[PDB]
Amino acid sequence: LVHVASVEKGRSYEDFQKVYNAIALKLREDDEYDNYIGYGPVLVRLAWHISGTWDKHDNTGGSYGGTYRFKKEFNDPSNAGLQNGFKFLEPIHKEFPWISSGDLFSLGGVTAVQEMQGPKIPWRCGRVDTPEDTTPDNGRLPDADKDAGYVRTFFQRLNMNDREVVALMGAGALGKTHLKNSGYEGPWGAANNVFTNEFYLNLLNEDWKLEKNDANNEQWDSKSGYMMLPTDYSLIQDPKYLSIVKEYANDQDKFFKDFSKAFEKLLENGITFPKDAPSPFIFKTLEEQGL
Ligand code: HEM
Repeated sequence: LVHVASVEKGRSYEDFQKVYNAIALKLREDDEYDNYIGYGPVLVRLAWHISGTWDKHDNTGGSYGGTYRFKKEFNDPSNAGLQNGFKFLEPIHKEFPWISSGDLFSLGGVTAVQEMQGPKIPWRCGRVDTPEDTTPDNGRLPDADKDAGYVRTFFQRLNMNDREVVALMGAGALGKTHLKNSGYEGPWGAANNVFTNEFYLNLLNEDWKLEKNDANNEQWDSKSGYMMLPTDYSLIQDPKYLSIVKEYANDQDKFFKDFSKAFEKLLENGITFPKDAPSPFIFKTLEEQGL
C-alpha cells in the first residue's frame, strides 16, 4: 500500500507559514476554552489520534488520507472530545481550502506544541485526501487501563521503540482528562498549557494513590491534585521505561529533542516522500515573528 506525498499545487513555505500563523493567532484569541486552558492540548491530541491509527504491517491508517473527516473515524469512541479540535480548525480550512485535511490536522499539532513553548517540530506537506472507504475501523488507538507490556506491544505496531514511547507520552504534560470524555478526570501537572517535562518529574516525585473515579475507573491520584492513567503509571513500573523517565526528568533539552524526532516520525508514518520533495519546514512562532 503506497502513499506518495504530493505538494499542494504551487504552494511553498510561505503558504504553509500563513496557515501556521492563522492557527497560532486563533489559539491566542480563543483562550477561554476548557477553563482557560485553550485549544492547544486538544490540537496535539487530534494530530496524534489521526496518526495513531497507522498499522506498519499493511500501511493502513496514519495521517496521509485525512479520514478523521469521515463519520466512521470521527465517531470512534476513543476520539471522544476531539470534535472541539475539529471545529476549531474548520474556519481555517475554509480560509485556506487548498490545504489537505491530513496536512491541516498534523500542522495543527505542530503549531500547538511550538506555540505552547515546546520544541520546533520540522513538518512536511503533501498528505493527500483519500476516499471514505479508506477510513480505518474503530479500535486501533490504545486503552488506558492496561500495563507496560500492553503499552510496549501496542506501540510496536507504530514502529515506536521504548525511548520513543516514553518521549511521546510525556507530551509536555498538556491539557487534562475529562470524565465525560474518557471516564478519567484531572490533569497530569500544574502547567497544562505550557510544554514541559513536568510529567516525568511529577511521576517520580508525587505521592500517588490508586483510587476509583466517578466513572468507576481506577486512576492514580496525588495529593497535589494531579492524576496518572494506569498506562502512565506503568512507565515507572517497567525497569526499561523507568530509566528513560529518569533521564527525561533530569534533562529538559534531551527530552525536547527526543520528542521532536518522535512526533515528526509519528506524523510521517506511512508516507512516501519523493527525493525531489522539499525539505521539511521549520515554522517560526508568532513570538519569533513579533506578531
Ligand atoms: C498509551 C497511550 C495513551 C493513552 C492510553 C492515552 C489516553 C488518554 C486519555 C484517557 C485522555 C483523556 C481524553 C479526555 O478525557 O478528554 C488523553 C488525553 C490527551 N492525550 Fe493521550 N493517551 C496516550 C498517548 C498520547 C500521546 C502519545 C499523546 C500525544 C503526543 C497524547 C496526547 C494527549 C493530550 C494532549 C491529551 C489532553 C487533551 C485535552 O486536554 O483535551 N496522548 N489521553
